[PDB]
Amino acid sequence: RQNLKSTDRAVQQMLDKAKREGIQTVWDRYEAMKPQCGFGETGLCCRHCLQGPCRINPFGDEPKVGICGATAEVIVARGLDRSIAAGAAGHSGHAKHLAHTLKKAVQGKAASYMIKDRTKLHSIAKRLGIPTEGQKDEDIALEVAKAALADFHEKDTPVLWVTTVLPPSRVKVLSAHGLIPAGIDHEIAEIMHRTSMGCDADAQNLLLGGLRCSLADLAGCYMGTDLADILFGTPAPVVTESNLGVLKADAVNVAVHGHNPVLSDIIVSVSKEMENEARAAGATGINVVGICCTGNEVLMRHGIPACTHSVSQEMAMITGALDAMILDYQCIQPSVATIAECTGTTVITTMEMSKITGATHVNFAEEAAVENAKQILRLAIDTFKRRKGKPVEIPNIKTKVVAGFSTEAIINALSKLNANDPLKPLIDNVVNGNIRGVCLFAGCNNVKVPQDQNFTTIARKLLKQNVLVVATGCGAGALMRHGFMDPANVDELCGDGLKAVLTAIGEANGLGGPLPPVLHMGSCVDNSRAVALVAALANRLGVDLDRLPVVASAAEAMHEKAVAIGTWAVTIGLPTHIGVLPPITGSLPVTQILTSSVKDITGGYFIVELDPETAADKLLAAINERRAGLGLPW
Amino acid sequence: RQNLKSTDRAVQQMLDKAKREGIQTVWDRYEAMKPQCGFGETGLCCRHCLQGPCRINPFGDEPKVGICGATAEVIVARGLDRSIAAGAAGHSGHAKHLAHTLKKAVQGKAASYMIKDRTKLHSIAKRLGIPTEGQKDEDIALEVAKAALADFHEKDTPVLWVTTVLPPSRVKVLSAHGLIPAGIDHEIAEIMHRTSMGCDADAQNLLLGGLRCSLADLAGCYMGTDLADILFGTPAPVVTESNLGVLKADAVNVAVHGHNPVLSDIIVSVSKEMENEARAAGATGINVVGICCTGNEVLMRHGIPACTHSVSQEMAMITGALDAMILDYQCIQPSVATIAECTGTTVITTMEMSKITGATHVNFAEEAAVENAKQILRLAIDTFKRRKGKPVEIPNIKTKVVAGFSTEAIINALSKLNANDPLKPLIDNVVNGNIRGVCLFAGCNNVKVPQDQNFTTIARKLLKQNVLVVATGCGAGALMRHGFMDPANVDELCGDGLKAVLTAIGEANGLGGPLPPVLHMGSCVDNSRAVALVAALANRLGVDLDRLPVVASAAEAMHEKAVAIGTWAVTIGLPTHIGVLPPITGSLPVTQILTSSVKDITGGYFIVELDPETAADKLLAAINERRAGLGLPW
Ligand code: SF4
Ligand code: SF4
Ligand code: F3S
Ligand code: F3S
Ligand code: FES
Ligand code: FES
Ligand SMILES: [Fe+3]
Ligand SMILES: [Fe+3]
Ligand code: NI
Ligand code: NI
Repeated sequence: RQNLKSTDRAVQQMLDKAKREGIQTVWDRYEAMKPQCGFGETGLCCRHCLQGPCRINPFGDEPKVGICGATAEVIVARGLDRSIAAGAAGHSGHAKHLAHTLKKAVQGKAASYMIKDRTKLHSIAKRLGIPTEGQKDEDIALEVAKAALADFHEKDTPVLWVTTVLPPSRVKVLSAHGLIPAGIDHEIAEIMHRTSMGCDADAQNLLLGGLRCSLADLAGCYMGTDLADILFGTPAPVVTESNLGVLKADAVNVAVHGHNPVLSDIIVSVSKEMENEARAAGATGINVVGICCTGNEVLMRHGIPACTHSVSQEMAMITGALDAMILDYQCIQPSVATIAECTGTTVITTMEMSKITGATHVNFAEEAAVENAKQILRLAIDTFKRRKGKPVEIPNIKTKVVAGFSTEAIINALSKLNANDPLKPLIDNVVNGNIRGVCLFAGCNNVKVPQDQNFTTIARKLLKQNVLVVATGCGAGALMRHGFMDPANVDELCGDGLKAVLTAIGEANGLGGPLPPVLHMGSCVDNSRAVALVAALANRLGVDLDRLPVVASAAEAMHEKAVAIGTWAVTIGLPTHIGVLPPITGSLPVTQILTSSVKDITGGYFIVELDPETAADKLLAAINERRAGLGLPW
Repeated sequence: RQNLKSTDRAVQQMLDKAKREGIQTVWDRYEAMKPQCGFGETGLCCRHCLQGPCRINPFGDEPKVGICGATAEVIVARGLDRSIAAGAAGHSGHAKHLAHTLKKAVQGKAASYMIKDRTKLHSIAKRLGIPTEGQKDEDIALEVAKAALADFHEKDTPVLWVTTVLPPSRVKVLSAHGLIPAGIDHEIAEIMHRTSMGCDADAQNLLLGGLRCSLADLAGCYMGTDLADILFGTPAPVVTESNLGVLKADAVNVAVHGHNPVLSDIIVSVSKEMENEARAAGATGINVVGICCTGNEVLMRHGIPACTHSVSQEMAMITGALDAMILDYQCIQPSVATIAECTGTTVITTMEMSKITGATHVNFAEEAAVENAKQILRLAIDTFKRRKGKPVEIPNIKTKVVAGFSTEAIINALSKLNANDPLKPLIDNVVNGNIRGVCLFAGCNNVKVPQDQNFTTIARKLLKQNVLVVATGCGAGALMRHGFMDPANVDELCGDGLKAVLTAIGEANGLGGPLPPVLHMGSCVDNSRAVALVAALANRLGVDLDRLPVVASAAEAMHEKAVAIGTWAVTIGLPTHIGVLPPITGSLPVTQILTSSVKDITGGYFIVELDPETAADKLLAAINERRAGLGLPW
């Protein structure tokens, strides 16, 4: 019954192949884990010192308290805070990598990289207060890179990738509650300190710390998007395809997987240089395809087709046609290294801090990026030769995907309706009800949830109710693989008001047709683009973000990064749905803070709801409450 | 049977009182936790994403692997690395607090603080390369504080509080393995990143990262000692007392508990100013007593008597005579806040990131330290008045404690035997066998181990075999409470060779008697002082630390900080005993790295041994192996 595992037909087909070949998958490893520990599920477990492990029974008799005296409240809040810090750290590593790449590029130390988007460079400099008039671009960029690195530590200003990206009224609310981060890595360390044994032991205090660390995560996301746009170009609308059918038996199929475009962008360019070398090996060329966020990055900037996402990543290998999987860090199931020996795929790690036993490691240095890419791609070509004559099973399943909707691109599209007030047509249509509100789908797939089922079920209900839907990360991946990024599906999916707006925008952009049903805003760091759009709307309207009819949904969340993103969505003022249970239910006081009393602090709040049709109703209620608060019909 | 819980008679007496009063203790909460989870005990549990909790059976059938494919090796190494990062973070917060205090002091923003040890200031400046000739002390100190803060982040130098405190040959070995930290908070964040889902998944790679983060912990320890010595004075030999009998029914009894002398040092000075105000309230005065590291800090610098330590901290309250417990952060059982309502004690938190529900919070700002201290101490005086006429039960049990053996003080003591080559008399007596080697006892008490039993059992065996024993933290606390810091016990405890050396040193220092059986080197950050001594010996001999007959023992370890300290002891080259099981036994490959193959990387290694007489034999074998490698009899 493969539809219980994934709603993606291509994934189902590969699940059948894996089963008859005896190749264990993530779903099999989940089945082998059941029943999962109920202490961990509820958050009522602590291993923060060597007197543990400690646990607390959700109900009944002892144990009721940790050995040191830590209550359920404390234990739950500490575990949650550590997850937020871990998510922030992954974003810290990604953004910091980009900042070092930009610095090296403009210092002449990494000639494969350059300032591709000078307009974005200057507009970031202006946002930060860095002077541009009379300055060389390379010096402006050096100052931007230095400012990015400075936000990792304490200094005489707070984290500018928070305070310069949200409207002053939001910054004021956050400052009044002590929530503005002092430095990105500073906050990560402070979380790890305060949550260590015998430190912070007040749930509200712990959770305020977590909100602040989530803003350090936001800063890392925003910095990552900013720097990748400078280096690799700001996305604009592009047309491509998704799902396993984008693999080609007669090509060298190379997946880029992980997160940082410092790696994947060069793989894309260098692969085009090597087309004749691939052809000498009997291939048609090198077919680069994307998995997870780094796939999203190259999809957004270059139209590289997306192979698959998140929980189903192993299935690309099961086709037998995946010659190489080129990795950097984050969200890579380490099972890929063992599956590769069964499928023939060459799995290649590239980052010193992210190795997998059994995978080939090829260090990738920005200073030698082109040469390191050629070494990697020659391993892929060799692998293609080894499967000469071997049958492959690529499901002939793909969707059309229109993407590339950076905030700059959205504003440009709207400007065709109103050149000097581009946000006004969007606002006008919220007011007249053609657009009920906005929902951002974000985050991962999670083996506990049939793959994509929550994203598609919720998105369908919202689209029929005229909600403008935007998406990032593997939420965008779920939606694209089910046709939600194909404008041919607007009539089927969209309410009449939303269809009218998507059509009016599309026709004014010369498309002869509408924008797609869902706007793909990019990778998970590119949730920052949604922040830029929402902050721009708030500024245009003269209200704070917690008055806008905008919600978020991490409908199938998995990674610590998704916990961090959901927490900063709450902190900036949004009603934020999570469609899997975070480890909080073991403390009613913590649950009540996160789902209710945080409204009084930031105006946002979590909506924890595992049933997707119920979650859609709750999301619509949250949007409609925001509409009523603005005096609008709903 | 209270001797099964603690070997300290005073603690036993208070356990009996707590039992008849119905006051739950840490031992009761431990009993209620049994049997503890065997997945957590072995390290075979992961909660690093929302697909978890995952576990692996140590033996038998499925589950054998985490849902994402993470092996036992990976899961164990990731959990260990996060513990190291958490320990480093606690040390980051402590050192950073001191650096900000020093900066404020010399900028005129915190007049309660000053440069007390100008010699230490100048010798730190010289060690770091900061010019002193022709400079004002306040400017030198500003540069030292700036250098301390700079070591938290990446810059054009590595962490100087690693590279300037170990000999070049050690730094070279560590650099060859990529182990020198780039920045303290940078490494903490990198650990949290690499251990997040879908990142590093190679045990050896993960553990190398952990070794590097442990050096970030060492830098925080060393920075903490350096800055506290500048601000509050370098310790020199002092005589005081320990155990609950240091409480006085007729005084206002105030415990300082937690970690940072920025708080406790001012409590000590201000309490003396308030003696007439305490007397107006009917007390004899304010009797400041120490718990845990901040108690050690004021013991070492001012001879403030130590009340108790670590696992037995609640027992101070059970006397009924503890009027106030003044907290900052780390190692404070949060049970103290509920026990206070039973005992009448006023528990006061002071740090924004370390609150306890039910405790009174009085913010403590360096800028207002004296005034904030008076507010705190007036709460203590009010509490004393409330117990007028109430019987108290203070066990009449105390030991004499000689302490204050900073490395500077040890060198000075030795200089009375050899003025211009002070380390030579120590080396001479190692060579002639009067001193077999050196053992550092460090770390906590742990409820799993009858309190102090491992420290005292191991120390007795080593002292009889002529080992020079030094101690810090609650290891020093255990030893002092059992008489190991009283020179009157030298004849009973020490082998003839060690007694001869302690006597020769003591007589040359005018004592008419020996140094104490164990030298108290201070708080847990002051494990850095032992590093300074051992590095000085290595430099004097022209060999690396992994050739010296020096070992460490975290005999009853508890906190993540103790895991970090033990890991850096290994990383700098020492055989390092741990007397409780860290969560590693679920992976034989990880255990083998930590106990054996790390020898080939750093020359140090863990000795995991829960039986203390066996651990003593293993420690002596390690010392004697080092002696043999130097060509010495043993
Ligand atoms: S910190 Fe407290 S609750 Fe956590 S493992 Fe240690 S004793 Fe148990
Ligand atoms: S990171 Fe892997 S092993 Fe850990 S909880 Fe998630 S799926 Fe399980
Ligand atoms: S890249 Fe990773 S953070 Fe979630 S959105 Fe996709 S599994
Ligand atoms: S102060 Fe804490 S780190 Fe251990 S040595 Fe004492 S319980
Ligand atoms: S008792 Fe299962 S997660 Fe700890
Ligand atoms: S299963 Fe008990 S510590 Fe997780
Ligand atoms: Fe991602
Ligand atoms: Fe301590
Ligand atoms: Ni994501
Ligand atoms: Ni300690």
